[PDB]
Amino acid sequence: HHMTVLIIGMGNIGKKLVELGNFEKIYAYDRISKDIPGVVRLDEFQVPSDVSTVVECASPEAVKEYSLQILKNPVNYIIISTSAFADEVFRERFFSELKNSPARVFFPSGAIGGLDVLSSIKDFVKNVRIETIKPPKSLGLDLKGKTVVFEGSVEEASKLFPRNINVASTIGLIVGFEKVKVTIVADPAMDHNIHIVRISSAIGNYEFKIENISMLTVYSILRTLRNLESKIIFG
Amino acid sequence: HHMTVLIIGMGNIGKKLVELGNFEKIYAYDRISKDIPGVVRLDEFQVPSDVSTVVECASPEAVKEYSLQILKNPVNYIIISTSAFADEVFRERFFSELKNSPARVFFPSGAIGGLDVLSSIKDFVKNVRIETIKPPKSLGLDLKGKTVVFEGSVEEASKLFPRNINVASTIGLIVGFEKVKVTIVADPAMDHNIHIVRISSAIGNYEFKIENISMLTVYSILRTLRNLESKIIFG
Ligand SMILES: NC(=O)c1ccc[n+]([C@@H]2O[C@H](COP(=O)([O-])OP(=O)(O)OC[C@H]3O[C@@H](n4cnc5c(N)ncnc54)[C@H](O)[C@@H]3O)[C@@H](O)[C@H]2O)c1
Ligand SMILES: NC(=O)c1ccc[n+]([C@@H]2O[C@H](COP(=O)([O-])OP(=O)(O)OC[C@H]3O[C@@H](n4cnc5c(N)ncnc54)[C@H](O)[C@@H]3O)[C@@H](O)[C@H]2O)c1
Repeated sequence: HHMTVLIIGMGNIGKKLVELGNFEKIYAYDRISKDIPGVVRLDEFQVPSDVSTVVECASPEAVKEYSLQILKNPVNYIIISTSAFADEVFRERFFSELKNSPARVFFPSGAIGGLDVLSSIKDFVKNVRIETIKPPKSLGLDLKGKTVVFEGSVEEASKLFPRNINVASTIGLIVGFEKVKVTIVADPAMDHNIHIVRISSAIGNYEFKIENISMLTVYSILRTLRNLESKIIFG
Repeated sequence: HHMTVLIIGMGNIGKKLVELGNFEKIYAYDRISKDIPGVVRLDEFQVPSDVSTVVECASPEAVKEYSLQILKNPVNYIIISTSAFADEVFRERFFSELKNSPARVFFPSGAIGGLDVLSSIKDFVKNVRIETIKPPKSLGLDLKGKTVVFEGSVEEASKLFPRNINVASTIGLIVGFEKVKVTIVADPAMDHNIHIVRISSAIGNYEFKIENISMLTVYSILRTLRNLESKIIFG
């Protein structure tokens, strides 16, 4: 129940965070007009001086909008709309500011896993291929067989699928965007989405298959928060 | 080059740590008589007052021997010989002391990955099955086909294979040892060792396949160390 936090975005993830997390005080900023529950609803975006951690779970646009200011504060800054970093200009600017920042940035693994291994051997990574397999229905397609609907860079995928591509962008932040190839497949035999991350490196080869039933992302954030003060740290 | 550290065990991992890491001062404790290089060779185990982090890369026995004392110090304590925790008595004692400890314990993923996901959804995990597939040669066997050489609990495997079983013990620490089933297979079609971790949970199902070419463990430790002071944290 310890810290005071600021949560940007009170949507699916944000409400679940307030619901599950234990905070002494919660500031929240979200353009929406929903009636606030257990949060201090800010009208103007700002970073109250008693905030120790800022959590973004709003959108890539939000990351570009408030990051400049947030980084000026001595806070832990957790980001999940990482697709924003597929933008070279913004990416360059963000980390430029960070070097001069009193803040600390956390990129939880979110909807995928294996990022403990990836960040450990990042310099030796030759390439990472990430494949997302989805039910055709989710794409509004009727197919008799699996079909590739996209293959290319993270930047290109983020443009065509403004929704997804966050997981690939985080991987991009870790190993370098030029080493990540994204493939999106519509498969009629699939009931739900699957993410397969294949890593080739000079240290070894790794494959992480993720089949979620985004509940995982919420718990990913809660763990990052829990780890801020925990005496037992895994991964 | 910042911190002063104590490294327990100057074997394969320990020497690589001193070789790759950048430390201002290194204390080292290892029963061996090798001629020390860039380290202050301690004759009596102790935790110098200027040590900020203690790294164990010696043995499970070492974990049981020095943990009591180490936990009395305000240091980051990184452990990799986790098979020691397969011992209920020791496990109970260790974490009992920790609650009253000024220290912080880190369990890097070591030779495997996906522990970011696992620790995030630990409470929802139904079971974890870890399979280690090895070349028969490594077991001194001549086989015409794949053969199971062991199947059971982490505690049982650690007894029969005093060597391995660390990865399974870390997973055990995360989800509870009763939920981990270990299978060791000797396969004549395999050139090297492979680890396949399959997780079934109420949040989703995950599979992490690790095929290392333990270089990964060294880098796993270095990342934990780097993360102690880094402004950019992944996983
Ligand atoms: N890294 C990952 O693996 C991962 C996983 C799931 C979701 N995400 C991302 O996290 C974000 C939140 O996800 P969600 O499912 O909770 O979304 P949602 O649409 O349900 O909720 C987002 C909320 O953010 C608010 N918002 C958007 N832009 C804002 C801005 N510029 N300023 C203030 N408030 C703003 C919206 O009004 C909305 O209420 C999305 O960008 C999504 O793509 C990342
Ligand atoms: N968690 C993982 O995934 C993982 C991966 C690889 C190795 N390990 C473990 O890490 C440890 C070190 O591995 P290694 O390959 O470097 O081993 P190694 O045998 O090459 O070196 C270990 C060193 O520890 C010293 N040592 C042993 N017990 C000691 C004690 N009680 N007090 C002081 N010094 C002691 C030895 O004399 C030796 O020089 C082992 O227990 C190993 O099983 C864990």
